Amino acid sequence: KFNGLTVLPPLLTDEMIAQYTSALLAGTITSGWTFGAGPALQIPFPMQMAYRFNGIGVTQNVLYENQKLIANQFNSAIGKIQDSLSSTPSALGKLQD
Amino acid sequence: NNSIAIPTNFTISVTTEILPVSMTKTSVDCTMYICGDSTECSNLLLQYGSFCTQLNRALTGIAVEQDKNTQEVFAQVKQIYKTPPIKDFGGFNFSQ
Amino acid sequence: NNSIAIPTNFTISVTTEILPVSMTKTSVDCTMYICGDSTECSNLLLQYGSFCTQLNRALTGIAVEQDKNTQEVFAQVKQIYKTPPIKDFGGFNFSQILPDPSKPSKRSPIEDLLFNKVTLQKFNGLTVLPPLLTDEMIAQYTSALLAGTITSGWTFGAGPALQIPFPMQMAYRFNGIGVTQNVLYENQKLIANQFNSAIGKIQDSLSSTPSALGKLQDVVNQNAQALNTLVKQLSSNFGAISSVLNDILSRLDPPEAEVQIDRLITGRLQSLQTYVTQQLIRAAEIRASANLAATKMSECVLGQSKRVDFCGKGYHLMSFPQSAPHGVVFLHVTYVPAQEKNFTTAPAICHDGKAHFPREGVFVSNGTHWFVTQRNFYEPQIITTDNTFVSGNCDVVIGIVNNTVYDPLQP
Amino acid sequence: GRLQSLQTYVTQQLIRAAEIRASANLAATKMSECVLGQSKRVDFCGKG
Amino acid sequence: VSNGTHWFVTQRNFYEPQIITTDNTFVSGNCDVVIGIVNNTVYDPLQP
Amino acid sequence: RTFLLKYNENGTITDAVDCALDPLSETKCTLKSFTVEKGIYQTSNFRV
Amino acid sequence: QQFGRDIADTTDAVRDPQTLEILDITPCSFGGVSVITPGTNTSNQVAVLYQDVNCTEVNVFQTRAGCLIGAEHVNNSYECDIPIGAGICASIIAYTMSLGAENSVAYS
Ligand SMILES: *[C@@H]1O[C@H](CO)[C@@H](O)[C@H](O)[C@H]1NC(C)=O
Ligand SMILES: *[C@@H]1O[C@H](CO)[C@@H](O)[C@H](O)[C@H]1NC(C)=O
Repeated sequence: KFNGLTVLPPLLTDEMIAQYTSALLAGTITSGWTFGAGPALQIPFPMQMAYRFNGIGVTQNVLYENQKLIANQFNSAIGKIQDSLSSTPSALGKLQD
Repeated sequence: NNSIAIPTNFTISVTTEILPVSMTKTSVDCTMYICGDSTECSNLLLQYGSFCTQLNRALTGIAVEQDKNTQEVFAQVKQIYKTPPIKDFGGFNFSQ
Repeated sequence: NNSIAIPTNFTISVTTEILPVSMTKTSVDCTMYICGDSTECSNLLLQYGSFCTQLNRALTGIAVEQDKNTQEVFAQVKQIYKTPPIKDFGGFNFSQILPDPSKPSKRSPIEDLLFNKVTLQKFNGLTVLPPLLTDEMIAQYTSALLAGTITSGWTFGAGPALQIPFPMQMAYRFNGIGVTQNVLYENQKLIANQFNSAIGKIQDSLSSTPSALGKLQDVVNQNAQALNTLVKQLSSNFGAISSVLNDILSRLDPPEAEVQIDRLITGRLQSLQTYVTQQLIRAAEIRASANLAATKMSECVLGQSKRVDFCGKGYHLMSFPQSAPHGVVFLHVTYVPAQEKNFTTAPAICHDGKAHFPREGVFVSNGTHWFVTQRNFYEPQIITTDNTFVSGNCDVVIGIVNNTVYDPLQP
Repeated sequence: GRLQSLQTYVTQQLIRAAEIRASANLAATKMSECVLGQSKRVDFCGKG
Repeated sequence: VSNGTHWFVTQRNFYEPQIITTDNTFVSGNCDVVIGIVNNTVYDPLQP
Repeated sequence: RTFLLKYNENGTITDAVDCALDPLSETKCTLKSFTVEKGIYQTSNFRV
Repeated sequence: QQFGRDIADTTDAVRDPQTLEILDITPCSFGGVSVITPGTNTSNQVAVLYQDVNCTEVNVFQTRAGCLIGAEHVNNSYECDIPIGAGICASIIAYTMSLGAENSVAYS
């Protein structure tokens, strides 16, 4: 705190921002994109992933025949992301800047 | 003209994109900052006029804009959705 | 893991999106503001060089930028399209959004309400250049866009306007969001009634909510406040013996009057530069808003947008443009899912050792029978080889249920 | 001198705030078209 | 589309008329719900 | 009078423009160029 | 009260001595002078636009943008080539801009 300087606290606290991110994650995992368009329509996550595959031009059978491999790749990528974000300095450099 | 390459397999990758949404809401009072606890400097400042009330308004606009930026980026959901108690996602792991 | 929720109904909602596209094209002068009618003051200003020329050039640039913003946002049609004389649109009502002959300014009731919702300087060397596109001409551009959308869908945006039946255009817009065309035709009267009711509610929402037009009034007030503070800064002394230039020039000898005049010129030029810089920042904000409005006019009005929330909450069907003072109001007609029911769902169905997956929509079970239905509307259909495709066996899919697939060739 | 310094700091903050607003607008568009939905636009939500 | 004597099914962005068949058209509901429809023969390829 | 003089590579004044002669010459003086392209140009201010 | 002040410290009015009448002081007419030119290469012909000036201070045409001389006002509209303002664009002829050719689609 200096002479003539003050820092107003943000209206949204980090915990409330984390609650917003948690709500968005819950909606994306449970209702896919339906919660964005309107009421949250529950859908099995493999079925939502299959429709996203259909959306990117790959038939939904491709995920179902490879559901275990796809889940294994997804888990490996998510775990690798934490390691990449922890072992790489300046990865959050944009916020630090 | 008669050859195409078609992928027989795929990799599901995850990419991290970091985007700043807000900055520190710093407020500076002109009368305290340029004229420290003295009246005569404040009287000399009043000849300058609305320069620093304009500066205070600009800082206030920046702070309000930062609050609006954070709200627009994160408050895109009318209701707070809650994750199901069981993590039965067909083998996808979201614990991280 | 085996339950889906599918809406058995839908609602046609209309959302108002107000975007400022321009501001008052204000401009100031080197001497009439900084100096007044004083030759000695102008000679002292000339020692500061082309500072005021830079300020005037910047203000001229922002005025031309406001003109360009309006032209880019509204002039997106090569030719003015005129609505057909008869309003045979399959029940859909556009009287609230089409221009009316009774109004001389040729403005739709929503547009006229928008102008009457907002409420509205040039005596101290200031000037407010008139906009290149007048109120009537911006309204004519908006009317042309409305006629093009209601008569050709998005084909007029792509190129030559192709005549389209509006119920059929709305049916293909329904097909565009993953809902089969038949659902609109079976429910055309219900959709038209919902559409008309939402359009009627739009007038009530605009006229009964204060600050609804605040996004435009805010910029208008900010420009007015900036001009008011700039002309109030002339009353400031900036440490000089008096704010008025004439009296201090008259009552002071040349070698101290010039010092006082220089102090006033430094203060007034700093005020003008601060105002010009703040106007440039506000012009950048309005330029971004106008770019967003032009992008919304191209994606939502000139066509159908598949990016969610870009043209209002819900599945965007189409939209209407409306003129507003220094702004545009978009009436986004969107499809929102309605009462929904959960259904036991399976990723694939095992028949004769073969896994069948739905070509479109998903498999659902109401308890005893399985059907294939579109995701956005509950229209159950008997499982057939026509709407399902077979790949692999039943031992690979994690979720498999047993049901009979009916191929019409066998009966 | 101090008022000129404060005006400069306010101007620098305003330009930085505009850049942060542009970043936040991009983040909101990414949240809508990548998280709330699926984007067909290439490289808007990552490679691939 | 109807050129004035016969009905056909064509892509919207190019005029390539084709006979109405069961493979390019899907049946939904009945004729007493859809508004503004006309009668025609849907040639079933399997029938001949 | 204010005059816009065009110097050549030798340094001789090959051409001149009288700013107060007529609005076109005043426009040439304002743009600091003998040839002006099609467009609107604010040159000075008329006040009574 | 001897003189009237409008918002932002402007001398809007003053009561005169020996008459007590209140006289409104409207600032003397002032405005920028814009030059309409097709380019010196094309032609030396020039039109003059006095911004926010009534056609009462020295072919003429009075527009919302001000008093424009040297260009003939023409009723029929063309695509804009030189900007003037107030929906008007510009021998030199001044015309109201035509936003686009009229095309009514035969809806059915
Ligand atoms: C595809 O690649 C994955 C590793 O990313 C591997 O486990 C899998 O066996 C591969 N499948 C085929 C068909 O090559
Ligand atoms: C996800 O991984 C974590 C740690 O690797 C593990 O504790 C957890 O059980 C996993 N999730 C499930 C559903 O097994």
